[PDB]
Amino acid sequence: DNMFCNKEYCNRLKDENNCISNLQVEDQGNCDTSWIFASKYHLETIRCMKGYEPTKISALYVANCYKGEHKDRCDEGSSPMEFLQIIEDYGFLPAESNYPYNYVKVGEQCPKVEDHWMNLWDNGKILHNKNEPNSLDGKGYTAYESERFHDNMDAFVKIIKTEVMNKGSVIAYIKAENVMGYEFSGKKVQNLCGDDTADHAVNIVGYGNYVNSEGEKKSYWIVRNSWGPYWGDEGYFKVDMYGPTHCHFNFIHSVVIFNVDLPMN
Ligand SMILES: [Ca+2]
Ligand SMILES: [Ca+2]
Ligand SMILES: [Cl-]
Repeated sequence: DNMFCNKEYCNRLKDENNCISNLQVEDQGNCDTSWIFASKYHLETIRCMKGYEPTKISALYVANCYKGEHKDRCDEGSSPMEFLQIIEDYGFLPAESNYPYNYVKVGEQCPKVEDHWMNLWDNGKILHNKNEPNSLDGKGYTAYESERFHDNMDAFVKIIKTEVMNKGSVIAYIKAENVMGYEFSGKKVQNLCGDDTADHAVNIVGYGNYVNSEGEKKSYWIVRNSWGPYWGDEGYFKVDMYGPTHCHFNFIHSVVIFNVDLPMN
């Protein structure tokens, strides 16, 4: 456990027995549903950390079940904030097996929950506790932006490492264009700047130290994508945590963590 994930190196995928290593990469297909895949994976790793089986959440249920005006669920992505609202409104997260994903079904009518379906949110609670001496906590999520940490990136890194260790992952936002280069196939540590904005949710799942092609000691994030297991390096990639020195923007735009109460299994 600790030898696979500590403050200097964390790669749970190298422990074939780890619950988290048994959460296989998924393929969102040709809809903008990464917000669902990354958010649900964060709950899946939290469940693993609390001793539950690596059972997948139905992304399709979350895509299709919502209150209010009709939405454009294939063409337009939403946010981790909305993901939590759907949980609050419905109280039920079916398993993938009960309502499995096909991107062509994103937007269809929300299905009836059948009697035999599993609720992977049973005894879960999103926390809205008001603990800090300010009115801004208790939203159910906490978000950090690399631009706000531009003069203190060591603290941004430490926050993410702590959450990866404790929750198994964080949600991270990137600009999808940035991983579209031919070079993102393969096993090298990528090194590049981000943009002013982001549009695609992924997960940071680990990290480590390495030496770059210029002989400099550096560090990388291990990032999970939702473009299937033939994209990148078996569905994941490594990216330099700091990137080129000239960058105005970090490759990681922002991270989100969910604040939930879930009893140990
Ligand atoms: Ca760019
Ligand atoms: Ca910006
Ligand atoms: Cl749509």
